[PDB]
This record gives sequence, C-alpha cells and structure tokens, in this order.
Amino acid sequence: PVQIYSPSLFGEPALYGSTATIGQRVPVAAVCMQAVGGAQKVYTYSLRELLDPVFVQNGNIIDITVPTYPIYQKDGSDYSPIGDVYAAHFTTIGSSRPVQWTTVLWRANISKQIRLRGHATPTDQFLFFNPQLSMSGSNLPTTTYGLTVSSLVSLTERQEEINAGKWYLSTFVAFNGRREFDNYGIPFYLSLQQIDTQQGNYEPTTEAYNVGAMLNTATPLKLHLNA
Amino acid sequence: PVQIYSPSLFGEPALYGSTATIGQRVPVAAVCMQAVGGAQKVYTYSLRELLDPVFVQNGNIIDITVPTYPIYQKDGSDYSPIGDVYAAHFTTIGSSRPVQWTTVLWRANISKQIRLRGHATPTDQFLFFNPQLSMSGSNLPTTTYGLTVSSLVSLTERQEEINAGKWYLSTFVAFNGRREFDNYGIPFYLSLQQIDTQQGNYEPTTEAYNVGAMLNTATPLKLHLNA
Ligand SMILES: [Ca+2]
Repeated sequence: PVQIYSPSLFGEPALYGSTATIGQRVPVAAVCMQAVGGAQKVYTYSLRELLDPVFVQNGNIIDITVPTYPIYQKDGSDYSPIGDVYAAHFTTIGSSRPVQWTTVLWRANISKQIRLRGHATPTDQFLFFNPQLSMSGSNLPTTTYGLTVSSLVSLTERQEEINAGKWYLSTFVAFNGRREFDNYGIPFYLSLQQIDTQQGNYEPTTEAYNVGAMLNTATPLKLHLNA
Repeated sequence: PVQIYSPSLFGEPALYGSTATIGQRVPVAAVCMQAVGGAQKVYTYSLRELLDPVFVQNGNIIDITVPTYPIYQKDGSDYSPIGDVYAAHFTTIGSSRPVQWTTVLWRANISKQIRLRGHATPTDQFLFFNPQLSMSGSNLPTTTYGLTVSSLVSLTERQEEINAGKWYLSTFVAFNGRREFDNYGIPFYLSLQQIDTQQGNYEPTTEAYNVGAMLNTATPLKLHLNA
C-alpha cells in the first residue's frame, strides 16, 4: 500500500460521501466510475483537490507515475474521461447499518469545467462521519464519530474546475448498498434508497482511517495500488 | 519546517485541548511545559502517541534526531522530566473569542506511568474543533468547525503510560489567555477563567491544520524546528 498525505487548502472541505441514485433515477451530471470490461457504474459528487500530495511506500517517498483505469464524468447522456486512477481502497463501516466507503486517487488528464447536477426529483444525499468529543463522567475525553446524513435535495447545477496534472480524491459510497462491481480487487458499492437522516454513532476502524472516512490527527490516506 | 504524519491506533482519540487552571488553582498532576529560561509553566492532559511517525522536510523523509527542551510531568508538588521536545508550532483560531493553540512534538525518555489528576475543585475543561458537514440549500456541502467545550469537571485520578523512544503530541491551549512564555520562538498561552460551554463556529485556517487544531483529510501536522 501507498501512504498518502497533502496540505489542505484554506477552507478546503474534508472528504465526504454522496449518493445520487434512487430506483432507476441517476444524476444528470456527476463524476462516474465504470468498471473495466463492464457496463456497471457508480456516481459521486465528491471532488477534492490534493494541493501538493506526497506518496510513501514502505517508508520511502516514491513516484506513483513511474496499470491505471480511468475516471469519467457523466454530463447528461454523455460520458467522458477526465483522469486516471492510480490507487483505491474500500472498507465497510458499521454493523447492522453498514456504510460502504470507496476512495480512489486519480490524476486529471484534462483542464475542464465538470458540471454537477442531480436528477430533477430530489435524489442527492451526503454522508459524513463527524468527529465528536466524547466525555463519560470526569475522565479524559475520546473521539466518537456520528453519521451525518443530509436531507434529500436536487443538487443545483454547478461547475467544478479540474486541471490536468493535479491529483484528486473521489469517494464512491453507499448506505446498505450492493456490490455493483470491482476494479483490480477494489469493490464499488451502490445504494438506491433514501437514507434515514437520523443515524447513530459508528465505532472506529483502522480501515476507515485508511480510506479517509473518519478523520484523525496527522493520519495519512492509505490505498492499494492497481495490482 | 517539518511535516509529520502517522497511522492512528484503533480508536485513538484525535488531538484536543485541555485547560486546568482558574485563578491560583493548578492541577494536582498533569503534563507540564516550563520556559527554558524562566519559571513560567503551562499544563495539559493532552498526550497522544504517534504509532509510527514519519517526518518530511522540504520534500524528503528525515531523521529528526540526528537543541531540545524537556517536557515534564507535575505530580503533586513534584516536577519530573519525561521527554524532549523536537518541534512545536503556535496559532490563534478566532477573532472576538480567540483560542491560542500550541502543539509540541516530543519523544519520551523514560517508560513509566504518568499521573493525571485535576484540582479537587472543578477546574478542568476540554476543547475540540469538531468538524461538521454544513449545507446551504441544495448545493455541495462544506466542512465547518464548531468549538466543543466540556463542562467544568475535576479530572479523576488516572495513570497514562508512556514508553521511552516513542513520539507523543501534546497541546497547550488557552481561551483568550495571556502569553506565559516562549520556547525557541513558539509562545505558550494560559487561560485562568472558566470557559462558557456555549460557543459558535470558527472559520478555517491553514495554521489550524498545521498545528492540528482542526482536522482535515490527508493533512499532516507541520511544526517548526527548535531554532
Ligand atoms: Ca521527581
């Protein structure tokens, strides 16, 4: 595996999860990941710049760009490649109400405006594990994580800028979803039902740190290379 | 300036702030930072182990051990050294209600049980910038940070184990406090008043990520060397 880190931009949002499919509905415009040699697809609105990443393997800084699979945009009925994925990692978060989180590291190969827009009927929800300060009695606090699920919305049309050569994170998450496909052993999940916006706390996992689903201090990303 | 990152242990709490002083009251047992050329001191119960840290300076992994100042424990009236500080950084988060935050990287020089015990009268409060998913209408969410302040408590006696050779983070924070002293340029602030548990949101800063006051994705700590 590759350990990944980078300074964040001023006010740059943290990684999060989005869903945009209910029944047969799909978003009008979104970031798409289709399986190699397959027609299956998942969607996302997650697009996070890595301002200046650093890649580390087995304690040594390496150059990832010295077997990739592309990442597309869906723009209406028109899919188009926007970059290539170098590493990805998946993990199941939770027990009786699992959240499947797939993070992919990719480098844009075109400097373009990426349109995001949900289906006209509200279908778009967003997921985040918000770190909380937990106190039981008069002891040292710990960090718990709650699952924040936004209410259903129809994502207003918007333009997001990507630049050739830059690195980007993109999650593909699902709430109690199905195994749609996998790419080089990394599964990709999809859920098709509205998510109850009332959710409890989720026990932390060391893989949720690796995929970036739960924030922690000085904790780098850690994904599998395409192999 | 050194970038630091590390994988977190299973469920390891994220960096938080602690205050333990009101008026002339000081904790019974806590981690102490003394001015290199003075008798001034600040206190904390923050003590977070870095499982397997990596230090990066100007793009390259470095061995930071090849001018340090000690970090002590206060145990009753007794003070004793427990480690040596290799890097530190300071920043203020907020305008009308500022929070002074100093993070110090240090390596333990003894393996023993460190005593934490607040004053008998409640004096201990803890502070955390909890990352939140905020949504304005039907648009992409952002990450805001609220200021979680625990209620006044008297920290129950406890023992925290440290091991010589391991790396530990420790914060020294204040809520609209005074600059007690500085160690190799990095100021250390102290607050001597109970903190109102009702607080608002704090706008992001790049320094908050570097010192680790606000969590972000794949974002390392970045502290100054001792010079
Ligand atoms: Ca002693």
